[PDB]
Amino acid sequence: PRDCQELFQVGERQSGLFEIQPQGSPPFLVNCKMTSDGGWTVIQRRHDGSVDFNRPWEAYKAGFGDPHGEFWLGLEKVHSITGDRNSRLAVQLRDWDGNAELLQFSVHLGGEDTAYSLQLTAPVAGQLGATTVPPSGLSVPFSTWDQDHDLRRDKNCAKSLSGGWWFGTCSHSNLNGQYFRSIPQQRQKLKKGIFWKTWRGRYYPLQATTMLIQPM
Ligand SMILES: CCCCCCCCCCCCCCCC(=O)O
Repeated sequence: PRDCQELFQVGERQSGLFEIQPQGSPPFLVNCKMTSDGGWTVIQRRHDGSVDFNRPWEAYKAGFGDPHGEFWLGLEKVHSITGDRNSRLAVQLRDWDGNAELLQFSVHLGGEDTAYSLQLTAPVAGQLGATTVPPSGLSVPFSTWDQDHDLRRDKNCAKSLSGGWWFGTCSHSNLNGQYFRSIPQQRQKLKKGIFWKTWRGRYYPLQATTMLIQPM
């Protein structure tokens, strides 16, 4: 099977770890979530701060963490699953009162020659808060502290925050920031946290996150 949806299509019902082999890729073990709307590959999961997410480009490219716990699957693995296909990206957020927020967006994902850019249509960029986007859409590269794409020579978004992310601004979201259980001395620490601005605010540290992908 090339991905979790293929595993779903052959009849696999259980969520857990399964071997897949995308076109052109070696085989590798992924976390599949089997739902009534098909098979989803889990590409990121955070829930307790046990895994360090402040890593460089090569780690975000290859993947890191605990497949039975918190992890980042790895951009090269994710792009091997998506290829050039239109894909559903599910973003799941949990706050410290147990509320969950479930978002889904249609995306394309470029390969490493695009710095693994998230390619959004203008309506999808609008869903994310962008107001003036041309029909050609928006491309946002991935950035880490050692490979940051902020054009301002004065600035480095990943270094000023924490982790690796599609920093379209430095103020929209970062689900790969530093895990916090409480309010740090200043918004100076929470600035480097796990946030999604339009749900709980720029400096609310989220309790748990999951990101999932389903090509087509
Ligand atoms: C598309 C799925 C979401 C996950 C990745 C989102 C990364 C950011 C890309 C969206 C750019 C929107 C810019 C809004 C700017 C802002 O409010 O600061």
